[PDB]
Amino acid sequence: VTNSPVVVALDYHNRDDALAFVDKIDPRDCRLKVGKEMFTLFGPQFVRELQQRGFDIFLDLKFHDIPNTAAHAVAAAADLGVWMVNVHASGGARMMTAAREALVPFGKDAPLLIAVTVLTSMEASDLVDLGMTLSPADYAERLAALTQKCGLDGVVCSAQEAVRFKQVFGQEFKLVTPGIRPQGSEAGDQRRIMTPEQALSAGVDYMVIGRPVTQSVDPAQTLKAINASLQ
Amino acid sequence: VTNSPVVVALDYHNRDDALAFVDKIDPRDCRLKVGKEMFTLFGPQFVRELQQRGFDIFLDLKFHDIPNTAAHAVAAAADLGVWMVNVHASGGARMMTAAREALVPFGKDAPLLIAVTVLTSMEASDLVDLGMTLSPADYAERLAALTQKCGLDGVVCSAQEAVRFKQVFGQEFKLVTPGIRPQGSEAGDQRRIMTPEQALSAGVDYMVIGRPVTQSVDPAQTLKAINASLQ
Ligand SMILES: O=c1cc(O)n([C@@H]2O[C@H](COP(=O)(O)O)[C@@H](O)[C@H]2O)c(=O)[nH]1
Ligand SMILES: O=c1cc(O)n([C@@H]2O[C@H](COP(=O)(O)O)[C@@H](O)[C@H]2O)c(=O)[nH]1
Repeated sequence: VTNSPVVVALDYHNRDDALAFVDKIDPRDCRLKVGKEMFTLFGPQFVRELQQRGFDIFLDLKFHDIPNTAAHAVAAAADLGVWMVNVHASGGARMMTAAREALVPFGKDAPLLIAVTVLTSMEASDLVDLGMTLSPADYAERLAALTQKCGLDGVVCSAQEAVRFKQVFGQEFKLVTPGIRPQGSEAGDQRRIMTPEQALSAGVDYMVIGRPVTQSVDPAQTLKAINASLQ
Repeated sequence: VTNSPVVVALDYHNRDDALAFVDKIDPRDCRLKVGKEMFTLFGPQFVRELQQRGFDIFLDLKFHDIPNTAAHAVAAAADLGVWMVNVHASGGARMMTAAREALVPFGKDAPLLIAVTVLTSMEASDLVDLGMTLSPADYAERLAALTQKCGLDGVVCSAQEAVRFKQVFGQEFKLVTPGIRPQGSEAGDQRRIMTPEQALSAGVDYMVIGRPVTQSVDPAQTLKAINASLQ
């Protein structure tokens, strides 16, 4: 077990490149998050390796399918032994409930089930291209509510909602926030940003730091940095 | 190369169970579609096996992330060599365009890039739980349009839209339709259904048959059946 609310997004296009970074750090420092890129490349096999080293993995595949598929997928993750698994709230109540149930069979060994609300890389200007008149914060909340109702453990959103949410949903409903840029840090496709500091402020349970840590010379260092920074 | 517009959804929770079915059939008969369930279990390794046997694989992971992730993911698929790859239209223009571009580097060897519009397992009653006042067919079309604009090759929808679409988008914009129940066939979580026949009618380019073929004694048979049926 670690204490940092930090989950580092391992988004490398090379296994070694990534395993390099991993060896430099240690569980106690943070949790790891494998996602679409790295999973499409090394499958659950790579997840076993990261687990062999003791870390808690967050399989970030944001399942968004028909109820049947969702549930099967979630359980395949529950089989991998992962710490936490992803699902898209935009996929509907039926689907979410389906996922939840698929986990009862694993009970206490079930990973944490969380649903992605609105992606941090979006602004009302993007939701507009879709028949969306609402707004990031607004919309994300509706999804979050539906996610609550279905019995999921938490939701995924920008730290810029971690207050209105933590508010309306309580310290129970866990919040995981990505799009964490620590000042004078390139944003990129990221939008609803915030820094480690102000993030920990809103009350976020965990935060996902991607490039800031991985696209910085001597990343191991930047991690220790960001940690202390959060104390 | 095969001729059937059929892609069988390989959604088995066991590698052998699945490889059994596969050996019974042959490329010429249909194309295979690996998705969340089976991929979360056997990774791209299993995709190589299906390809080793000569079939065309459709990696159905419905990527729905931040633009950066999407593009990286898509390319990881382009590396696997898959025939066709998935992406969620609900993920926005920026994201889609990001994916498209990530493929230019592979040129002629690039898999087909298609975006999922509205999942076949949904009805206006489900879209309602979200701030959606529109309707299946309606909404799916908006997404499809945005997908067209971004330069993607096709879209994924119910065969019950393959006409208004094939209409508004032309024989160019490829259509792939799942939720195919051949009369007196259990629907399940499926909703906007249609039969192989009426599907081929609307003009769908490819169709995804899941359980009808896999949850039927002697499936190999049911495939040959459904094929002839479509002639
Ligand atoms: O809303 C979300 C949900 C995510 O999972 N993510 C993920 O967080 C990761 C890290 O992004 P970054 O390098 O910009 O910190 C990526 O894997 C991305 O897909 C995100 O950026 N926004
Ligand atoms: O809109 C969609 C998109 C899909 O990929 N699918 C997929 O098609 C597959 C087969 O479903 P079925 O067994 O009901 O024919 C599943 O892998 C499912 O996720 C779907 O059912 N509806």
